[PDB]
Amino acid sequence: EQHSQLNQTKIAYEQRLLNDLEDMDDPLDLFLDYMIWISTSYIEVDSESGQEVLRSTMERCLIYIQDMETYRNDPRFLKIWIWYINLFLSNNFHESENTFKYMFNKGIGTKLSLFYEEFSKLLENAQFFLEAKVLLELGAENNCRPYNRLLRSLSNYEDRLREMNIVENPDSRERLKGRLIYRTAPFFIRKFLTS
Repeated sequence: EQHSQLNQTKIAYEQRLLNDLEDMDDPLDLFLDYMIWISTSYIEVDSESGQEVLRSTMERCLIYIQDMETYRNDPRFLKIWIWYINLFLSNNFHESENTFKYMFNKGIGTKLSLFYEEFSKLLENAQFFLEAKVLLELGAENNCRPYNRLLRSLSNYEDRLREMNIVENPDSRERLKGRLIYRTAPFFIRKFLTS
């Protein structure tokens, strides 16, 4: 009874993606509605199908919306990228970093504090300690919003740096610059396009 209703809802959303997206003012909203439904209702009943459908839907969303310049600094869009990285790329630093680099190259999220906070966190966890600091400072120099929160994120990070006895001896900036040079789209994007 529940499973059947859930399956009809899945097909209803899939049809809407085919029929309705093209004419929408806010096509991102339809993807968001569907992803929220999958991650709550659908995955609670069928975790293995739900995982696959969530991953595919998120990839479709990113691919469909990515070349629409109007969405470049939409915080809702940014969050989908970061959810994707966290859910699906967490065991893969290179693909995670490549995703952030691809976004950076396309100007996705580059005016939003969250982008720099999350990208810095990735580098921090990977022990690129001073590159992670420079990335936060880069966000501030690009006038990213919310600005004050970014400044507090940087302050808290400097506190973590002191707890590990870390200071410079500008190579960290040049090291970050080297890390930021765009090379290739992440594999999940390339695989989607070729499939």
